[PDB]
Amino acid sequence: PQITLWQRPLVTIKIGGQLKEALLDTGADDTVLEEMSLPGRWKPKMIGGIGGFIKVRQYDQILIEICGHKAIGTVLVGPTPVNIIGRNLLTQIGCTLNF
Amino acid sequence: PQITLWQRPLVTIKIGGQLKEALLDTGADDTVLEEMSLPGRWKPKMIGGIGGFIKVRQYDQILIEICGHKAIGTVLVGPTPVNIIGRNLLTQIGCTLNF
Ligand SMILES: COc1ccc(S(=O)(=O)N(CC(C)C)C[C@@H](O)[C@H](Cc2ccc(F)cc2)NC(=O)O[C@H]2CCO[C@H]3OCC[C@H]32)cc1
Repeated sequence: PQITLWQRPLVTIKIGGQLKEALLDTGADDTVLEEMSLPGRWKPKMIGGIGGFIKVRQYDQILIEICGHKAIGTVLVGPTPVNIIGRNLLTQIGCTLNF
Repeated sequence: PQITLWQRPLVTIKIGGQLKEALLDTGADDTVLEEMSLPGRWKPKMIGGIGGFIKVRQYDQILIEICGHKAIGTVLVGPTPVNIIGRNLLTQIGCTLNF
């Protein structure tokens, strides 16, 4: 699909058997999801944004279906205010910016 | 231009007579620039991101040339770690997401 930006670019994702809404975020290097139950091992990490830093759990090789496109990669889980699909996954679904 | 997302989508902007680099950020509602000297009057504001909130100065009706495209609108100035072009200006230069 082609998505204009008059509204937030939200998509429906399926991850860990659950359905969520997430922002397609070209400004985010990594993918960061609100607290949720994800299976398996993880490593603690700290990531920085506009207001400071948050502690997240880093999960590798996680499968996500983003608007019907499958991708596998790192997903950070923690106290983000919004679910964010970052560039590590946007590249896998072939997402580009155009103007 | 079409921009893929294997690297940060940075562009050159001209604002208030100065040249800067800024991130095209579909995840950002508003445009937020690192501390810089802008001429006009302003209004204090607070904005929230992944790690909390920052205090910014709001400047309205600011002209920005973004990769050679002109736009006029609200620019926030304050302690953001990176210059962000948000959707309020991305729409004016016709920027879209495609996958
Ligand atoms: C290494 O991996 C990372 C992955 C993500 C982030 S990051 O902090 O999330 N960030 C990076 C920016 C600062 C370069 C992505 C950005 O898109 C963010 C995404 C987001 C959206 C909504 C939120 F509530 C919180 C975060 N935008 C945002 O801070 O927005 C503020 C200001 C603009 O205007 C408004 O827009 C919405 C809120 C206001 C860092 C590292």
